[PDB]
Amino acid sequence: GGIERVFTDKARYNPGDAVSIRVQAKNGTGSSWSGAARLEIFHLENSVYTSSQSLSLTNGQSTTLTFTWTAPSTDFRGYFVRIDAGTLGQGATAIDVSSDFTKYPRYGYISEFESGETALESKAKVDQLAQDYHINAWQFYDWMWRHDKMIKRTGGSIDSTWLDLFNREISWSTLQNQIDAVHDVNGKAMAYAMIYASRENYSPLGISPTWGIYEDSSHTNQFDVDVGDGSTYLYMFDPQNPNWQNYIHAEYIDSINTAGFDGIHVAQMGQRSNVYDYNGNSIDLSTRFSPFLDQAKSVLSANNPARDNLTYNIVDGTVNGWAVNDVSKNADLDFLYSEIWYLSDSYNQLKNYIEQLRANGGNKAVVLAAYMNYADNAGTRYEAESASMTNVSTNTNHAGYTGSGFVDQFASTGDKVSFAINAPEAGYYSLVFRYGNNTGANSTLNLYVDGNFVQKLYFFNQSSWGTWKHDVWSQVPLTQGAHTVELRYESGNVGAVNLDSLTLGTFDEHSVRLADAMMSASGATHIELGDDNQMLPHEYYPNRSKTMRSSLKNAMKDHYNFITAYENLLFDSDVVPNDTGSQFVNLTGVSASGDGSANTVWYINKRTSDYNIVHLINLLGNDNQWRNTASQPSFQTNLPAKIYIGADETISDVYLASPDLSGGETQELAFTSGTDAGGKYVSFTVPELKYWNMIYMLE
Ligand SMILES: OC[C@H]1O[C@H](OC[C@H]2O[C@H](OC[C@H]3O[C@H](OC[C@H]4O[C@@H](O)[C@H](O)[C@@H](O)[C@@H]4O)[C@H](O)[C@@H](O)[C@@H]3O)[C@H](O)[C@@H](O)[C@@H]2O)[C@H](O)[C@@H](O)[C@@H]1O
Ligand SMILES: [Ca+2]
Ligand code: NA
Repeated sequence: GGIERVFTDKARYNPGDAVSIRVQAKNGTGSSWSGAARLEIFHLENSVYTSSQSLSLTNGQSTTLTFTWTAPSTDFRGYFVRIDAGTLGQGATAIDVSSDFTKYPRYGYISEFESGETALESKAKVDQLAQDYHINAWQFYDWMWRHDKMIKRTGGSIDSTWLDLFNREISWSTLQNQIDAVHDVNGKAMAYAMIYASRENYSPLGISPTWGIYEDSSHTNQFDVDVGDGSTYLYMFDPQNPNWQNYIHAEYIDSINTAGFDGIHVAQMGQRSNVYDYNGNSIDLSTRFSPFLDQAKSVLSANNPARDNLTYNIVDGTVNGWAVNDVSKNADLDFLYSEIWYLSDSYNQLKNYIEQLRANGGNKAVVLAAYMNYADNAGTRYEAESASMTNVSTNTNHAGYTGSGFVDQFASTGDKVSFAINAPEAGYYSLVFRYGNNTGANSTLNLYVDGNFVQKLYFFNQSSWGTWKHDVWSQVPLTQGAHTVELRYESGNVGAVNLDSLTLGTFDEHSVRLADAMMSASGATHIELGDDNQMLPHEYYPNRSKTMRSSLKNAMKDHYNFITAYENLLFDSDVVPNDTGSQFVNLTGVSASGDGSANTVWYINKRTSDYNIVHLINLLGNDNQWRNTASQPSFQTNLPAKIYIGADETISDVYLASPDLSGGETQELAFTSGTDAGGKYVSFTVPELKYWNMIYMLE
């Protein structure tokens, strides 16, 4: 398919906006090509536009066609887009018509703001997410100077740079440029801010400890957060206290008006117990965010209804988890957001949590933060003891190492380890080192790639020498083919390490497709893409300890088209579970389950006013954790399926759309029904199941 890309200028359109569908093509079949480009746009199963254009290309040549469309007056509609060019190829994209991003958030992030970033580089990184995945809002992570003094001013004047709490340079022009670029794609820019945090030494800013929350009832220890340099701390505060609300809401408003943000992403540290105010009163923090969020929304909307967007992080998401009910039910948020840790590990546990959220929020959209392959050091491993070491030998004395051993006593000047690696395709590669360090402090080593120094690299001190870690990395660009990565213990390097391996930090395509399918099926979206086409590997968004390869980038384009086009079926306000009916799916040859059981095909049972919807999630040959890496599922071809229904439900037609299958185009299938011992049925053959099928049946 030498139809290379299909996309749109903007990332969400309004009803009646012009819409420019672009089509990048390129002939590479030896000799000229003449024919047409047949654009066809669907709403679920109904073609609603069709158009054609002449196209001829010599061998080798490229062009970009524009097709122009008018978004239909019906607000809040997702559309599939087909382009066919006969033997040249095909491609696809989706279009979302919504006056408001908060009905169908597709949430990304920006976390870098270097002053070396030209306005053009800024526009290019934003355009890529907008075009490839239809992002409609970006969370700006760690843009602020201080958590309690977000825009840094000298007098009245705004400082053109400032240093954030890990000492990064944040550039105001870069920041402003990004927000404009976001705004070009009719994007929205959400500002990160904590609900309760000041930085240290907050008194001369006129913040009062009397507004604080405390570990005890003598106001002797304020809750805090050691960021870990001995100076830099977050101190926590009472969200219901009016003076705190006043102080911090003011900086919220300052950010909207001064920086041009469209709303605020309010965060929190999560759960805390046996909590007191300054005066000594015991208080349940879990119920206290809703009042603050309510008042937040109220001043944001008075300040400016066009830029009054709001959400809150419900941290450690699970069914009836901490502050889960109070926030989701009573907090005046525009869409719900939750960071999942280790209390919803099964695909099913997580399906049930999203379900609770949708229920409690009145089917208002849910986004999850769920960092994939977090625990796992995934990607291609290059063993340190297979490699080329100057002045150091292998050992096997401390345990937990991988392959045959590791390199010891990387202690002394002129020590060296060199990895002869190969990079399948051009692009960014995460260099992830597994190490030991029990020196007593940080150890350092210098990182050379292809004879050039990249970085000094700090290895953290650990409990024992038997304690291995892989949380030291460097992202570097690479041409396809052989390359040399080496560490040198040079002059200025300190301490010592054991070295176990180099891994090319890579997200695992299989886990991720499944995790996303699961979430979208269940009714959610996943903040997972940001900056220059990075995927989110950690809670600290600037972490680049893992990269997607072309393969997963393709999968996500397919996926994000999918949850854009069929968004009315996944996320609309009347898309509810279809649970009360002993409902059952029968599959010939393969065992199924409705509770996401390892090594099965998981049917999930949802419905709307007009459609009966089954999702199938191929867990064949794979376990039931959502977060861990995975094997390629057992691909099923020509698969007989049987679906049961209520006696008052007759099926006009039956459709199956899947992102694993023709970019997610809908296909109609052959089917009749009858009746038998286990209720009234309907049946058909599933042509292919790979990762995720969305069967939707019109009634
Ligand atoms: O020390 C080495 C260490 O470096 C990196 O991790 C840095 C730390 O990341 C996080 O702390 C920074 C983070 O703290 C507050 O927000 C916390 C958290 O809030 C959640 O609501 C949100 O969803 C998260 O995205 C967010 O991180 C501040 O408000 C924020 O400004 C600040 O950025 C994390 O809490 C620490 O544990 C980390 O050390 C590397 O990524 C890490 O591997 C390494 O160990
Ligand atoms: Ca090893
Ligand atoms: Na898994």
